Amino acid sequence: TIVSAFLVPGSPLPHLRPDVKSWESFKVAMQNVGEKLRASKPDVVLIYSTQWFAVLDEIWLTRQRSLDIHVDENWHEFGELPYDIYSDVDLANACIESCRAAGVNARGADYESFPIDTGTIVACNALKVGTSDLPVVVASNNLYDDQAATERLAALAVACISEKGKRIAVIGVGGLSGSVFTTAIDPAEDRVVKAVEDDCNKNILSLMESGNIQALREALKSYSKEARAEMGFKHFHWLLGALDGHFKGATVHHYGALYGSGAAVVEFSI
Amino acid sequence: TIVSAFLVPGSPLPHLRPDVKSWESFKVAMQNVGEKLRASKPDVVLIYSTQWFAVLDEIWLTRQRSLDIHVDENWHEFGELPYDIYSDVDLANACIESCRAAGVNARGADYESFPIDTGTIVACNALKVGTSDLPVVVASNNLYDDQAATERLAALAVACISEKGKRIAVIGVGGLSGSVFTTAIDPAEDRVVKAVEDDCNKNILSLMESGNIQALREALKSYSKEARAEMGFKHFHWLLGALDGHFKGATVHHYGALYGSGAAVVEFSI
Amino acid sequence: NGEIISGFIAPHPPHLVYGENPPQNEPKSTGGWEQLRWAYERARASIEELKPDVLLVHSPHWITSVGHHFIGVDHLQGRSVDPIFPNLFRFDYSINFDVELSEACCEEGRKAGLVTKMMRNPRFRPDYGTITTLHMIRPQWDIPVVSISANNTPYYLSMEEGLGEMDVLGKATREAILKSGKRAVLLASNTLSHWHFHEEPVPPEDMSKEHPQTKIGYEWDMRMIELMRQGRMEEVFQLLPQFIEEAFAEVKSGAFTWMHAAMQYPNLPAELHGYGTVIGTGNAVVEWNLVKAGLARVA
Amino acid sequence: ANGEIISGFIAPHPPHLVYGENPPQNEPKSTGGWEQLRWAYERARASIEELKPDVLLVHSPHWITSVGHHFIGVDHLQGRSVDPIFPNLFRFDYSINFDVELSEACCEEGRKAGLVTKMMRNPRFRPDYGTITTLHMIRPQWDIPVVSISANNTPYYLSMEEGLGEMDVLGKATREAILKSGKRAVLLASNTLSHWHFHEEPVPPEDMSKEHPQTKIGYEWDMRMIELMRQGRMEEVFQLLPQFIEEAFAEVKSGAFTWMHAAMQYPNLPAELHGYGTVIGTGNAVVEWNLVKAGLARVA
Ligand SMILES: Nc1ccccc1O
Ligand SMILES: Nc1ccccc1O
Ligand SMILES: [Zn+2]
Ligand SMILES: [Zn+2]
Repeated sequence: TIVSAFLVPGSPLPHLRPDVKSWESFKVAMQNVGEKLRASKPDVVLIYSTQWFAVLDEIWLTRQRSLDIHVDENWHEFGELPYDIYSDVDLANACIESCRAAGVNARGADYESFPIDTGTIVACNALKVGTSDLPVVVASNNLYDDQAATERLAALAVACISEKGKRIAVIGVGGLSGSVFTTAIDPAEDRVVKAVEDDCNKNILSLMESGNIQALREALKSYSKEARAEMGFKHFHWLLGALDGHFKGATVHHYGALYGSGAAVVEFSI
Repeated sequence: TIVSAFLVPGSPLPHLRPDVKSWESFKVAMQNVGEKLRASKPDVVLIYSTQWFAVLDEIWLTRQRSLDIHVDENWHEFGELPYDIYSDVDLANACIESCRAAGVNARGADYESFPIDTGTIVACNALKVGTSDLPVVVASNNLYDDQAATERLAALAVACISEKGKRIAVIGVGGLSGSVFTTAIDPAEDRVVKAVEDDCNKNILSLMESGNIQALREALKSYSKEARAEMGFKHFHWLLGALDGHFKGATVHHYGALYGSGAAVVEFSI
Repeated sequence: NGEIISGFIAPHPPHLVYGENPPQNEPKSTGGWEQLRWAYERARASIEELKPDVLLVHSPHWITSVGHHFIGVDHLQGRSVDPIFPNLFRFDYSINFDVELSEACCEEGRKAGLVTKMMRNPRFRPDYGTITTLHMIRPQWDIPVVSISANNTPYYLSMEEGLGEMDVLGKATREAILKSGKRAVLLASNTLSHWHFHEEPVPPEDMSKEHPQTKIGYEWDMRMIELMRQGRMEEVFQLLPQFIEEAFAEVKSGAFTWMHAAMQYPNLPAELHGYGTVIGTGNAVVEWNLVKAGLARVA
Repeated sequence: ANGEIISGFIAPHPPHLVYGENPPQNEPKSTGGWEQLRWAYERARASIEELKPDVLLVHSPHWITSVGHHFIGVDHLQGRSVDPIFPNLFRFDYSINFDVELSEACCEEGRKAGLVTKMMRNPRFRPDYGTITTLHMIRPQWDIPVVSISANNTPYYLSMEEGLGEMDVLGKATREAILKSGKRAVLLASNTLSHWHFHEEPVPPEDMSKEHPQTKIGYEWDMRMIELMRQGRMEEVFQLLPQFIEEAFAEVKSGAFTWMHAAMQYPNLPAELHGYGTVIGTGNAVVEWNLVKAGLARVA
């Protein structure tokens, strides 16, 4: 029922500044995985971005068609990102009622000018997803939800949508290493900050392509702290949850740096 | 076990102004019931007065010796009421613990200058109870407690105290019809206000005299509202709850008017 | 010739004294009810600038059957222990009363048809409610006090008739003030929404556990306070009965009507010094300053 | 070069205050709520009417920047600001006029002092919900030019003492730009005190009987710091800030408070508390340091 699974970065630098070849590699990889994502004929896309925060209830996007123009709070000097995201209102509401039954306070978000995060916008624009025929269901990042709770939320949303006979493609939007530059640098000098995180990033990616779940969990007890992972790597835990803790392997389309951050476009084999 | 049961008025008029023949009658009747109360050879006197209010927890007087002087808030122009009341601390605390076990929030009151009501004071002074050889256990009048709840409190206290092998003499302190005069009057013209009130008092008193428990309950359905009885006649439900709703009969030692209210001194045949 | 300089709604929760920890009060707190204590700090500042010659207070905790009573002794002293909150209030008081204004207040009430009595017993204990209001308005205890009881006509007879009797007591209280030559401040010692908690929080000053008891109670409080700030007092008195029935307001005692009747029902905008909750009951400190409104002379 | 800071305020930005006021710019409608805090802001609104400022400068924690400190540099922005946590209470349509000349000045004074600074020149940028709430509660006529400063994330990225040190430099640079500007400025720290909050929202959100402090420790910390500010013992306040921020999860860790006090040259005069209330358990106090009343600034 889950037919595809991808991990893409949430930075807007690859879509706002594609003249910098270093950052242009992510756009192409992201464009490429969308073709593979669309090749699996999914009926809906399950998205979880790290940039959409929830503090009280668990929020699910429920606006039929969310058409607007977003300007990043940090990268406002590179332009804007127009979007036209269509959501599955029936499926999203079914996920809101599925959480409630499991003791998870949830509610929808259907308002004009609702602040959709940059990560969900660039993933929808680059993968050509969230359209009339291929809509999305987006879950927020509750800050009081830990790695283990995020797997349960992904597991719950997949079971719920799987029982309606729909084919699901799941995307986790977020980066890898989190240390970033705090000064204006020339884009050609970009590279992941510390070497520890670079090797850590290279090591955890390596275990994903090998399909070694047992070894992956051992590496996940230090990776988040060691590599200073973005949001405690909760966006990869979201993916894990929807795959029932197991995948045969993965294909890293590109791994590189984004203003000191470690990013990667990975595709999983089910 | 219960050994004696009395109902006495809480007015200070019989004790502050005993030069008025009409009001001295209650004083001598109250002095006579103390003689009969001491003839029952009780080990403790259980008292509930209508003028000691409680609004949160039920309060039990736990001050070993309460020695003070009190000036009535209404009859301050007739004198002061000095008192020396010794309470059974162990028994009072046992009732606090017994109440907590039945889900009745309860606590004690052991403070110097604590305000004891005029009714508990005049009942202890006229009946010569609350001394070192005859201690008292006083329960407050919670205003959120109803007639039914007041009978349960008395049974709770009578059960708790009887388990420690103490003979109990129980007193309820309060009046009958509660319509006072609201102007200054000649005491020699004191009478019960409305004849309907006068008749109800005489009727509820005659049902006691003959021990017709079934007719008394029937009368109690309407007595408080028709006679505007003091404090919903709750102080009489204190006596009923302490005797388990049964007594053989009663002696009315005096009935009359106290500034328009109906009041009686009643000994109960157990 | 005399005049009323300011009228205040001055609630009497013993918790405010408990939180303040004055020398007169035996038990000590760690804090508590700070927003209501800051409300009274602003009220105290007006009292320092108003410089009144006498404070008059009507309290609901001195209930009398036969008429309206007025303390008529030189001075009273002793200890006041709250019967409901003795863990927070055990105050050693020493109060000086304006005997002459009390006698005049009693004389003018009798003249108007009310039943009145003077309290001359020197061992009388002034009520805890009157002591609380006076300490929160002037904790120096250097201004003569006139203490009036709350006649129970409002709960024993009718309720609009009982409040009518309070209207007469206020008019008579102004007659005595005008012939006294003193600058007076009235203090209506009343709470608003009186639905309260049935249980007390273990650390009583745990403000985590302090909130309005009901939604309708707070809503009725906010409606009446906003009306007082806009100066619509005529509409406030038309809604008083419904407010008293639906929110169980402690203004049913009569001090509110007594104070406004002696100010000749001003439609001047009131000033809210602050609002807070005490075991769920609504308490506002509110002032009608006739001096700053140019209807009574300055100090 | 005749300019000066006339007042400083702790202006919290809980969106429930705007919800409860039911102004025409907000789409949701309420039946009231948070009246004590709205009356607190009514007193601050009166101060502003007599202060007659030329510019309002806000520092908000809901505009987080990783590369230095940003300043809004477009003359005017219009849009709908929907709170992402409370979209049922806040859906505000804003029309703000910014003081670009003075924002540019503060940016140039922050680079000279050694901070990383940027100017926001994008004209489709949406100002944060917190900046709009603090501005509407302080001046709902929207007739005073605004300087909008972002909250650099060094306090949550590096050390809490290092990040607060950068806010001290930022404040020192703001004062430098103000004095040269010739204008009469009012600083607004859009910060909450205790930020421990309710994990669930009351069914009718404005049911004020479900409103209370979330923790006993947070209320106590909030009451300790407000009393110190009312006595003018600001030195002790800033000595305890790290403990207050850790024990009460204070929202003054964003840096607006430290920026505002650094720009006022850390004054030790008594602050006037306009009022305090809770908003879903968080402690919010409206505090003002009126320097015109202190005699350190000229009257209008
Ligand atoms: N007497 C009193 C006590 C607590 C709260 C409110 C009150 O009026
Ligand atoms: N942002 C916010 C929202 C509610 C209460 C307090 C707050 O600081
Ligand atoms: Zn009261
Ligand atoms: Zn905030």
